[PDB]
Amino acid sequence: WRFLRNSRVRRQAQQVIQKGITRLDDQIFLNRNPGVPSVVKFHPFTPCIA
Amino acid sequence: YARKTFTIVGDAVGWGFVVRGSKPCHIQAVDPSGPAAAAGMKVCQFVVSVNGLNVLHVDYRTVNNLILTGPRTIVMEVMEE
Amino acid sequence: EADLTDWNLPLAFMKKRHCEKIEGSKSLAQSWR
Amino acid sequence: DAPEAPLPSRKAALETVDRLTESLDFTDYASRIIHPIVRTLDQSPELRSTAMDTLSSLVFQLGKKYQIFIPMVNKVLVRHRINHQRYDVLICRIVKGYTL
Amino acid sequence: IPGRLNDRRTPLGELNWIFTAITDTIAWNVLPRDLFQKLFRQDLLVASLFRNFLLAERIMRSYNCTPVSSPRLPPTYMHAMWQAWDLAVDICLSQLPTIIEEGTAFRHSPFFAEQLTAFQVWLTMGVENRNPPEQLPIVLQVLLSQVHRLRALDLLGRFLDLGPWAVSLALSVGIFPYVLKLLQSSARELRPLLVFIWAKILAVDSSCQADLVKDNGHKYFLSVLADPYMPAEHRTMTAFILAVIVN
Amino acid sequence: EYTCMIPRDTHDGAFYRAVLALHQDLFSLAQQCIDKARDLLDAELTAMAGESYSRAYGAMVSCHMLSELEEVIQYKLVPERREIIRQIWWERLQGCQRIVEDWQKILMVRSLVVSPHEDMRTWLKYASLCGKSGRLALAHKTLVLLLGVDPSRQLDHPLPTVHPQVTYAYMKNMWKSARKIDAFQHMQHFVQTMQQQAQHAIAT
Amino acid sequence: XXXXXXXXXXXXXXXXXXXXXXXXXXXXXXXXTRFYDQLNHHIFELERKGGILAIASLIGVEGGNATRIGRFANYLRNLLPSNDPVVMEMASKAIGRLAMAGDTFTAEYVEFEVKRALEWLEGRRHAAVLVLRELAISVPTFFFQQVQPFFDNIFVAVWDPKQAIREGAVAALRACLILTTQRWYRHTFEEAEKGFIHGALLILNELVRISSMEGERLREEMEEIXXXXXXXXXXXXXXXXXXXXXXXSLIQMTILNLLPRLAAFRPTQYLQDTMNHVLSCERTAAFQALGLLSVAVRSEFKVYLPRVLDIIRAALPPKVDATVFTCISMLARIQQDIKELLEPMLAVGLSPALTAVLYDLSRQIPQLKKDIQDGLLKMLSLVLMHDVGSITLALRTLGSFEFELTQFVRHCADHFLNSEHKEIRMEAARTCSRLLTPSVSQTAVQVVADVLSKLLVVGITDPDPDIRYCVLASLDERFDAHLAQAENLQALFVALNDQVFEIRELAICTVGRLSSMNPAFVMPFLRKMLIQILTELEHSGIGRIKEQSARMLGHLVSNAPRLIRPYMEPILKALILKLKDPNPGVINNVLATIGELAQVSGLEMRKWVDELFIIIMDMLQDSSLLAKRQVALWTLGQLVASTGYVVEPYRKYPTLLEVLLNFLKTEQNQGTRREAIRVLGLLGALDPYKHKVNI
Repeated sequence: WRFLRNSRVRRQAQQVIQKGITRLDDQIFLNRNPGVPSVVKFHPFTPCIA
Repeated sequence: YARKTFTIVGDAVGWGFVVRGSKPCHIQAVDPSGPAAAAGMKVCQFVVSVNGLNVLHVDYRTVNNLILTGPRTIVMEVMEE
Repeated sequence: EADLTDWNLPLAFMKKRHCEKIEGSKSLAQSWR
Repeated sequence: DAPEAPLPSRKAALETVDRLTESLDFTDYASRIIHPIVRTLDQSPELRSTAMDTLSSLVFQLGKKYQIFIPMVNKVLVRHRINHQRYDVLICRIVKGYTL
Repeated sequence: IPGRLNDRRTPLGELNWIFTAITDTIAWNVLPRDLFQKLFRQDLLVASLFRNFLLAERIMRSYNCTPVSSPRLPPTYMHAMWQAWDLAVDICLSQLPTIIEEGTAFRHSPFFAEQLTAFQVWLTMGVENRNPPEQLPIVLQVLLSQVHRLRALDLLGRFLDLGPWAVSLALSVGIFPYVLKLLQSSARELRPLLVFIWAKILAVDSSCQADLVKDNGHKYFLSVLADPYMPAEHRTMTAFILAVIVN
Repeated sequence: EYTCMIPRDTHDGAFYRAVLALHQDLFSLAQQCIDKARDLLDAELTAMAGESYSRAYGAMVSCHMLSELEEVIQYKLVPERREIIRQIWWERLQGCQRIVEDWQKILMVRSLVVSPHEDMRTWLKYASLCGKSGRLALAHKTLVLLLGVDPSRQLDHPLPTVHPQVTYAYMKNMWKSARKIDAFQHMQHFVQTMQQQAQHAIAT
Repeated sequence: XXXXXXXXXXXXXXXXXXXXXXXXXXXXXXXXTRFYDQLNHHIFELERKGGILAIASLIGVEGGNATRIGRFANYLRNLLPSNDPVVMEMASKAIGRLAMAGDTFTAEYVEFEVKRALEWLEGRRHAAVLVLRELAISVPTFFFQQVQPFFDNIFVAVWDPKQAIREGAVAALRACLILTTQRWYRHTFEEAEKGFIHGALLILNELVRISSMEGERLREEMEEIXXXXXXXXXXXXXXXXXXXXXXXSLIQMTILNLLPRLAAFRPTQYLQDTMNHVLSCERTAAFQALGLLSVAVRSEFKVYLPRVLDIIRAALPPKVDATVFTCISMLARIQQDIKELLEPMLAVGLSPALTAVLYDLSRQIPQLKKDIQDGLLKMLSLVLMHDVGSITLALRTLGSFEFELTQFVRHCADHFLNSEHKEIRMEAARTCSRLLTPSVSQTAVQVVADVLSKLLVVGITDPDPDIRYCVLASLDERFDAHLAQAENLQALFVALNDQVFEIRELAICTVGRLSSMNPAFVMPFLRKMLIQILTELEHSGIGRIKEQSARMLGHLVSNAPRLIRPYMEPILKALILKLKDPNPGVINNVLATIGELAQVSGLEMRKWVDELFIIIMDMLQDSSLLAKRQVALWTLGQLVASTGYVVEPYRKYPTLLEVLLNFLKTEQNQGTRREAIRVLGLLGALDPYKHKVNI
């Protein structure tokens, strides 16, 4: 059940590229996080920006 | 081809058929005065389906076997040149 | 074939979480002695 | 079990079988008599003392085999508040796995 | 009835030999745990006539007697295993009205075949550790009996491969002296069998103390440490067993 | 193909359809058709009821086939009863009348599950059971099929002295023809060879 | 006592108080006929329809009869002039059944009753068509006297004010036509168009309905779930325009039958007029012409569907109710047109009116089925991921759809064990069983085991005895491995002793079967039963227990045959001694048992064959004095067919052939006479000369 989910995720997370790019018309957030810019990583399907 | 359905009920004769042409399954006889001829079925037609399920491409010996191992009342779909 | 791809995608240190959990026990009646 | 019979006969039957319970072996007969007991407990009040003891001895005989009816017969004890110390002890003895 | 009450192959040996199994089986079933060893395992002429006491309880309650014992025993006369005795006698004495006269070569009793099958079933579901299986004292007789030893040793292997309770249960039933003795047999059959069993015992047991090495049996292991004629698993177990003997 | 063209109200139609059903192991259909045949054939029996029994006889024989068809079900499934079935088959049959057609109809049913060579003693009696076997062609055919080898196209050869009763009967078929010379000569070689086959093997 | 109907009439006039009349038909036959004849007056004039059933079934019990006439013939004539047409209905069955006594004595008052109702098509008596549609169907020849007069005499009454006279008498002619066809239709058009607002169009339903046997049947073909063929457009437009004012109503229900009668037998223009007439009533009238016509001609309906499917598509989204869905399946037997109903069909609720025929509709249309499989699975999931009767039928429904479950089944048991309302528990058992049946690894097997024991508890436990029955009945070979488990063998042994004979009879089968798997528990236990049952058979003084003894023995033998081989002979000796000296049911069970025993035993049987031939032939010979020839006959067949003792008997008991062949006359039962015939086949055809020697 849980990992088969990612068929829809691996499609949907790329569907705006499939449909062609559109304006950067929004932001989710701007605030403090306790880390320096010596590392950044994005976790693909699940929320931890490290 | 023109195509139609008949409804067949098995008894002492079985379900009343002899097919003998294969990959287009061809009727060599329909049992006269038996349930198939009582239903009004027709000789030298092609059998296309049983209960809508396509049997046209099935071995006539396999057809003559598996109709008789089938259900009580058999719908059969049949085709003319 | 996503759940086959998900297991086909390899993973790390799988056995390493096992070993250090070294078991202990206590003596029975064992009156066969 | 049958309610129509004149009452001393009923009593004498419930009060006879009690001895047979401890002379013979009744292991195969659980279904023939537990249902008549669960009925006659409810049927009228006059027997709710003596009948409950007729069961108590049957419990003592059968031991662990009896476990299987406990979750059922627990509920009968509500339909009237029938209570009787030796039974109440023995069911606990069974749950703790020792009735020696 | 032919035989001399001391030969399992003869009918007069067979009924005794079956009776010998039945009595232990009731005892393990119906007694509290320690009392069994205290009476039926500590000493021979304590145990042996005690087995006969249950037979006495039956006949005496047939009549108007209720014979009684120093310790406070629970009753036994009713138990289902008695009907297994009575069937086994009827099977036997169906034949004797010809054997006595017509030189009939007698048909050996199916009792043990019927019994191990039931145990095999409880293993084959093997679905629990609850109400552990009562055939266990019957098994001990076939560990000796050459006629049927193989099947029993495998089934026992599977039981020993279950979790530590099953090991503990075999041990406390008194499997040990057989499993000690039987490594006397250098039969290659003990490689998948008694050696595997020894491995699983020792996997939990620190109390076995190179016993079969202060005794003679170890000569088995000294072969199947290096013997190539089977898969390396069998050497793995033996390397573990000799690594235990040095541990 | 032919069996399609016989009606459901007629006991012979029910009967051939029972034979097809059981050729195909359709055990429900076989039983259905058998007792259907009894329900129909009752007409002839009861119409001809009793009436010296010798009048009924031609119809009374009918249920002999229906019974042995049910015995053939048991034969297919139960190797354990096979020889008892064979003994019932022989010791029932001897009580029947001498007439050739009677045996004929029985043997077409038993041929479903027994070879001529397996049932050889019976087939020998059937060939013998008229002087002509009706006509000596049927004697000839049957005996040659029992021999498996054909003196008709091995004229100069010895006749087989294995399965010797078949060969003996073949000599008796030959006696009732031009073949008496072959018969008298082959009879000597055969009897001498029967003594050889016994006397080179005098053990239990 | 014998005259008890004068006591019963103080209660049966009230209803369970009628049951003494059915018990009186069960009492009268144990030869008390002319005393329980006194039921008749105590029903005929002293609810009474349920007593009149027992009068009409007393005809069923006492057959073609002379004695019945002076009661039944007299009342059924003489009480009619003031009778309520409802209570008359089982009395009209009594008329039909007394007409089946078609010998000399019945004919006069049957011929009267048929002529009586025919002339009254009295104008007041609406019971005319009720009595005729009974009598014209319940006597199958001499009715023909009516054929024209029946469609003629409509104009006796069709002017009188009751709408069931004006329409109902007209909507009903085709019974006259049925037996007229089993034996006219042309002249019936003249009654419709010209014999006659109301009574013009309705007769044009009737002649098409019967004129060939294919017209009427679209109704019995839907209920699962020429005469005037040239008259069509005229006999539509004119008789409809005359009758139209009656629409807004029984004309609607007769012209709803014209559409399918036209579809079956008289196909176009008439179908337009009668459909405009269907839509002349508010708007959700009984429009089931749509479905009924589709059974023979779906009438080019693609511009007509916005007149009827759009009532459904209007009715469903904001929520009579049953038939609405039923017409969509009768239409179906179009895919993308039906596809939009898949959201609104949900909206009416959960009732079988919706959900059972909605299952027939989801069955019907293969590519749309798969969406609502997932959707409807989600209804029954949402209902429990969160009305006791409807949720119980929801579990029964989970137990009937084939949709591709465990989460349900586990808590189905919890509810079952406590859902104290009887009928929940019954079907929740029949649920859990079949839901387990479809299911190496421990994980699934653990889930099987978990429910399986928790179910089995109820089988011994339930004080509602038939639940105990059904729980056991739900087990099969389909769970044999877990039935070979010892804890379950205890539950079986506990069941093996019981209050209810049938539970015991069922229980023995299981152990009989498992006897090949786990012999150590099973075998000895069975042996103990055997001795207990022989002891019972030896020292029982009671019929009931002797009978049950023999039954249970016989029942066991063939179910575990290997167990009886080793000590048959004292069983057989006992059975002989029971046969030897005496309700015949005990001897019947012993005969059946010899039959089974011989069949199992085989060659072993040979000794007692003759002693049995003696006994069984003396019993077959005495089957005039003692019950059921057929059973003794059946065992005689087994006794031969087992042993092979074939031709020997025919001369040894020389009376055989006469006896066996007289049975061809006497049996009056084809289902047992064929056994006598079978038996001769087993004994083998015997030479008539041999027969002649052997006299």
